[PDB]
Amino acid sequence: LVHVASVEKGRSYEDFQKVYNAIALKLREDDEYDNYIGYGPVLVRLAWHISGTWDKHDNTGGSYGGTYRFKKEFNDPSNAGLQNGFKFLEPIHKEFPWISSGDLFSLGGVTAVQEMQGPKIPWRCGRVDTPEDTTPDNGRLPDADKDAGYVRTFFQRLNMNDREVVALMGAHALGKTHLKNSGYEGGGANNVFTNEFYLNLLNEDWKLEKNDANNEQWDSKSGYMMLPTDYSLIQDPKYLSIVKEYANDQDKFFKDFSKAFEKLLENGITFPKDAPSPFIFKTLEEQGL
Ligand code: HEM
Ligand SMILES: NC(=O)CCn1cnc2ccccc21
Repeated sequence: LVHVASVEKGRSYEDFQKVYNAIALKLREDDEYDNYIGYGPVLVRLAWHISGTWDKHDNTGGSYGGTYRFKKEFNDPSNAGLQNGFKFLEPIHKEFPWISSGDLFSLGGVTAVQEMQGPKIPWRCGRVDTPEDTTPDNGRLPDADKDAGYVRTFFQRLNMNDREVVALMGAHALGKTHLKNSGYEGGGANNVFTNEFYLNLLNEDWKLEKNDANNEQWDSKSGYMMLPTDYSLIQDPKYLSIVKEYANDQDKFFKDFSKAFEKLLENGITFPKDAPSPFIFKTLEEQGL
């Protein structure tokens, strides 16, 4: 099972920079969403959930096929709330119908990270929409009520190592949980990409509590929260060292996140030797827009 990247016919960097820009301008415009967080965080989560269905063993799932557009995956209980991201992207897809679904979903995540002042994420085009029967079954995305050993094992299926796992989890600086989506009660929320996930883990005074959906989560007096899988990163000694590294080196976190996130978004894709190089999109700010 091979998924070969195929450039949308006649398209080049500039074409995709126009899609980036349309996302980025809508992100700026539609600022009321989720008590003024805006859509950045949910777009990052979308890009991650369309990619995170991948299985290295048989190359099923992953971003390539754009299968989140199909009912089985759109209605996965793990994907509750991501409909908001899909709806945000709908006008963009209508404006630029030449782009594939998987390309759009993943570029939405890239755009959101960069526009939220995160690292540059190189991004490759050529994902090709696949039929409805290629949609992966529900249940391939991770549980939050688990420990470090569960997280480590789970991410082996995505070919991620300890450093890659700890780096990716830093996206949990963004946004918040919503009881109605996931059974977790959200805490202080932000829409700027920083290493604050690691700083909060190490510096806050955490208390284990049971929320109104009966689930355990870690809460701080300052109003922040951590999932049990987040907190696991300071329970396990291997994860803890990495957490400390990123809490103490913003640039290293940025560089490692960028690599991991691009890898996550490209898992399962075979890029021809003469495929275009990855694109690095300019932010609205870099363009003076
Ligand atoms: C063990 C792995 C992970 C678990 C169990 C997990 C679990 C969760 C849960 C339960 C939520 C709350 C959803 C809601 O209530 O709306 C959430 C939100 C979020 N997740 Fe994760 N996640 C994990 C990994 C990741 C990764 C790898 C990324 C991306 C790199 C990511 C990005 C986000 C974002 C940005 C949000 C905020 C969404 C919003 O504000 O709407 N997560 N996650
Ligand atoms: N320290 C925080 O409250 C950052 C927000 N946060 C912590 N864990 C999270 C998991 C998902 C979304 C946001 C999360």
